Amino acid sequence: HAQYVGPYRLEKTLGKGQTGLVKLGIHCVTCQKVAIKIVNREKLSESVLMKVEREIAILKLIEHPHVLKLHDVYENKKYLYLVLEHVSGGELFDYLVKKGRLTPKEARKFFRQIISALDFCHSHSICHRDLKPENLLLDERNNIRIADFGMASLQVGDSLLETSCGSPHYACPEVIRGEKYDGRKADVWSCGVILFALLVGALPFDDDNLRQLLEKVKRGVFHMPHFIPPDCQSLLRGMIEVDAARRLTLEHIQKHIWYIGGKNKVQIRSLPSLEDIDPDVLDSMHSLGCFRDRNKLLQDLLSEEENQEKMIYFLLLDRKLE
Amino acid sequence: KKSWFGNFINLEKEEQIFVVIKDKPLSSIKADIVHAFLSIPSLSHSVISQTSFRAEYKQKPVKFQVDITYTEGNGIYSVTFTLLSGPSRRFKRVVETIQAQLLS
Repeated sequence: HAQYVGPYRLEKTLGKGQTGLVKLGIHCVTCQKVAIKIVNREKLSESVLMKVEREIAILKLIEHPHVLKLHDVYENKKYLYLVLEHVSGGELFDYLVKKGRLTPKEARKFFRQIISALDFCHSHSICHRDLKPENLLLDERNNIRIADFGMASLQVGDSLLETSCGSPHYACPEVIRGEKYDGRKADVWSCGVILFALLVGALPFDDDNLRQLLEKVKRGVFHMPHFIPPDCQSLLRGMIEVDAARRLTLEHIQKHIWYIGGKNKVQIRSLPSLEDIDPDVLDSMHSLGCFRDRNKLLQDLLSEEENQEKMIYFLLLDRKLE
Repeated sequence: KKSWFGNFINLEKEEQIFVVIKDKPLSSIKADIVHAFLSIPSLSHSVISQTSFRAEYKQKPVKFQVDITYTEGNGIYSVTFTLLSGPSRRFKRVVETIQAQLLS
């Protein structure tokens, strides 16, 4: 007998185990397809869930050609149901398997699509924090759509007994060590590892022993295959750089000669008074669980610091101008 | 199952609320809707099809449509509420009380 998530009828499983359970949903009136990621919420704390909702709130309001779109989130006592765009192209690395290794030009094409999505999400204060091949989906036209922005804290696991740790092959050392870190810097590192994989068909850091793999990651030493052109190599080394202070920023990546090749937005103002604050926008915001505290939201909009509260507000305000 | 973003924003060209009804024939479903309508004194409605209604709640009046459509499984139905004109907030409220009737 048929299970539903709001209007979506649940059908087959598209993905299972690690990286979570995913089901095909079919809208019972429009017959449109969606992918529904099912996440057990029993062990997630409230503040974790509120922090995630705030980020998802932003994602629900922005759009990029290489970011998988989220339609909604449904909640009961045990599960979150994340209702996502459905794509039909499989995974980027399925492609890399068939080819063994990508052409530099072809690697540059997908690389630009990724950097552009990262830049867009970062400039809206959204980091990925756990960028992996599984997150790199392909659409109808073989364009990348990146899954799971804003969802690193959900810890979608294979096992109820085992906590999901993230994929260490693609993680920067500061994430491995459990340190405070800049999510932007972590995405850059992960993005360098993925690029290395596109070009080489193998990982920079790999080992049959998990402890040894972690050592290798922290160490940052890897073999650069000689066929990789020297400008491209310097870009990989600037991304896969252990010192987070010296690691390349996105702006420097986009200015890199290899990035360029050789062929040849919401505006955050400040709210001086509460009289300036839009009541309709305030009510939209207050409808979210992460904003039950009306006064705390006002404080967060009236303060000088840039925060996700302001990001949502202005995204909603501009959405209202139309 | 509650939606996080159902009262947050509408990205779609039409503002809509869907309800899936599990164990009721079409006659029960229509009877639930009409009961809910009559239970709302400031709301008049009319019948515009064997499977659809128009209503108006009365500042600007909320005008909307209610459609019943058969899904394909045993028989499950869906009810679609479509805002024609008027404030969203008042529309959501009215729909909540109709929906509550439909679910019990």
